[PDB]
Amino acid sequence: IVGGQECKDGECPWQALLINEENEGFCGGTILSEFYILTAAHCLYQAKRFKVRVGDRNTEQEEGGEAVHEVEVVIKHNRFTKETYDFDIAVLRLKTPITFRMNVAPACLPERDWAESTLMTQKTGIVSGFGRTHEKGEQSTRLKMLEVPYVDRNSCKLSSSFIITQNMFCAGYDTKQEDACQGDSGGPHVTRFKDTYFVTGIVSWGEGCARKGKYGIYTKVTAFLKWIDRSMKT
Amino acid sequence: CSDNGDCDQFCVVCSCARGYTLADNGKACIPTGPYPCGKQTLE
Ligand SMILES: O=C(Nc1ccc(Cl)cn1)[C@H]1CN(CC(F)F)C[C@@H]1C(=O)Nc1ccc(-n2ccccc2=O)cc1F
Ligand SMILES: [Ca+2]
Ligand code: NA
Repeated sequence: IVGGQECKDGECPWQALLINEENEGFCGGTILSEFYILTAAHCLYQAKRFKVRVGDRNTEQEEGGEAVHEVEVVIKHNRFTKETYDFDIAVLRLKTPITFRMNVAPACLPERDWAESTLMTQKTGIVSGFGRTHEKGEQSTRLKMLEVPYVDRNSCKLSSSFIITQNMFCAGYDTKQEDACQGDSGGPHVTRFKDTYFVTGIVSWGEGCARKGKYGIYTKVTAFLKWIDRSMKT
Repeated sequence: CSDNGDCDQFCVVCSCARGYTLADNGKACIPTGPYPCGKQTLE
């Protein structure tokens, strides 16, 4: 996260962190239930073997509530390709169930049609993660969050070197130096409706981070609500 | 439906995400446990 703030205790409880054999974070995830994590399909290419850490806010301090889970099943969208970065979604089934607690709770999955008309039409969402604090810099040891405005699809297509598909959406700022960055990849984008947070995006890609004239690109979760439902039931 | 048909969550006919039940008003959503989805946690 470039800009933004550190998550306070209990503020980003649906954040998950994918850790490699070095015990290093390389991607985020969203807790969907006691057994399921939502992530980006592109994250699966980074480490052959990985685990999931929940409840962490500081990667340098082992604090109460942190727990590690092994992944039992990886469900990657069969249409994902690095050529287009389209269909950038995967669901992970954990071997053991997560115990919900302080800093560990799921984001809500919305109903499709309602989400298209009611959530995707809100002004902003919140992106969070342990990713780079600058395009050229290091990953954050602290969990950060950032409020990002939804960006018009056509303004985003004009700004982009690459095709923006209907399975994507854009969020962020044109020149303000705030955005998600590499390492937040796979992590949550949530939208508040009244007093509840619904998962609306997956951190997917961007041309650098917080670049002037460039936006953050997210997988559009509404496009995959049936897919997610089937994956959580298989 | 939409002032969201006065609903707290989905939609005039309301509904809520898993881990909530629709209140007696038929417009509000009540958590069924201590860690319902989409709520920030408190000590
Ligand atoms: O992760 C990134 N930025 C970022 C910023 C905001 C959000 Cl929300 C998410 N990610 C950037 C920064 N990182 C460098 C440093 F910050 F680490 C390299 C990475 C990249 O070039 N991605 C990247 C760029 C383009 C494509 N892409 C898109 C469409 C078709 C083909 C294609 O390759 C795929 C990518 F992953
Ligand atoms: Ca920690
Ligand atoms: Na920008």
